[PDB]
Amino acid sequence: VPRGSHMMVEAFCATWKLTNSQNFDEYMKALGVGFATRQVGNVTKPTVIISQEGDKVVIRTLSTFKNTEISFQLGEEFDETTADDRNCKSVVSLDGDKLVHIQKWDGKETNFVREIKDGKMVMTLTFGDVVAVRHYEKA
Ligand SMILES: CCCCCCCCCCCCCCCC(=O)O
Repeated sequence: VPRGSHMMVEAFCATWKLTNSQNFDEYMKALGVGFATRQVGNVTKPTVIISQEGDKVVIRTLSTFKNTEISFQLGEEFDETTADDRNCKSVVSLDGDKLVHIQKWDGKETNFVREIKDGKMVMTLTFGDVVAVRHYEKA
């Protein structure tokens, strides 16, 4: 909403390759992801391209499994079909220097907080009391 926001989004705008993942299996289980999708998801190393296109922010994920693309305005709810095939109502906002993505579906909620730390993009994924953390490096 406030000014400076697209300047802060620009810090995330790059091509990001997964370089580490911690507790993603447990997060997927808590989320309700099916066994086959967990088997693939625990091994695949996605590339995430974040860009600005107009006043739209775009997050494109490429992998050897699922490719996804979402396009949104900060703070504006949108429909999202996730890589694990959930049909959600989502909102992406800024919280200071953090890009926060909240997904709502079936009376449930999960969120992904992205931040730049030591030049890497670090994603914290939370569902209830279960948290996973994924690191990405610029390509
Ligand atoms: C893109 C392939 C991953 C498939 C795993 C599906 C499990 C869904 C859990 C939420 C997805 C968000 C993070 C996974 C992709 C990423 O590294 O950005």
